Amino acid sequence: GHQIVHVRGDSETDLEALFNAVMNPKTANVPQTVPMRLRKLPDSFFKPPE
Amino acid sequence: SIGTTKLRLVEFSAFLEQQRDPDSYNKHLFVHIGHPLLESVDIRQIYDKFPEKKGGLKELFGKGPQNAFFLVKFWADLNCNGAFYGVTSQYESSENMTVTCSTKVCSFGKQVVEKVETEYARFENGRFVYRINRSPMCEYMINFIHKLKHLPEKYMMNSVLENFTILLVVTNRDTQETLLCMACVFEVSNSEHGAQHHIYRLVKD
Ligand SMILES: O=C(NCc1ccc(Oc2ccccc2)cc1)c1cnc2ccccn12
Ligand SMILES: [Cl-]
Repeated sequence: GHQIVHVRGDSETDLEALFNAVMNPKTANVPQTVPMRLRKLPDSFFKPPE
Repeated sequence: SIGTTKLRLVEFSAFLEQQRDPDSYNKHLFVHIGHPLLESVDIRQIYDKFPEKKGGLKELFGKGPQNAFFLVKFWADLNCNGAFYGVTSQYESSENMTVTCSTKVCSFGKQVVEKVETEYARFENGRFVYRINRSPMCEYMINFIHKLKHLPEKYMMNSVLENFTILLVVTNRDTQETLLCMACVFEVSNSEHGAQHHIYRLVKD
């Protein structure tokens, strides 16, 4: 059936910022956080199933 | 598996369909589920990656039920060349309900898009089945995949996906009770067998 979607007004800008954070780290003023690899997560979180 | 005695996730897939001509059809899966004891993750380690305002992950986890909370780690298959980008999911319940599926696309832990789909039970094989077939992907997700595939190396894509999360909440429309919540985290797959995944139970401590 039909679906209802609530998109943000600055979607295009937010998507470009999501990439520009990695493309220009000293340039993009994006929020900083602990890298996933350095967090207390199970060893299996980064070793994909074989 | 992902599920409580009230609702169970049977199948999930995010795909790209391509029809070169009326005689040729192609379908590529980026991620899939459904094609013994789950490892646990302290939910406090991921709260910052998901919305935390009125109706956020911490709020929903506190209200509960806490067994409905799962964290899914995906290794998305991006090895792919008219097109349709869609999502197919299927839930199962013993009781007849009207479910509401909220899918929040999150960037830096903040909601950017919200797909909301009300689904109804169809009694198949002794139980109630809620199926969402070929749900169109939003323009944010389509352009995101296009921009991810455009990066020259895989390590770069994993770095961008580091601030990209999806929060899926399935709720009893009448009761407003959380039936199932899946917090999704992504990496790019680097395997010959393609898309892989790991599922964890989200716990308080
Ligand atoms: O997550 C869900 N839909 C959003 C979505 C969109 C695109 C996508 O493809 C990607 C390709 C490359 C990189 C990243 C994503 C994956 C998921 C969803 C809906 N129902 C469920 C049920 C269980 C688990 C998840 N869901
Ligand atoms: Cl979507």
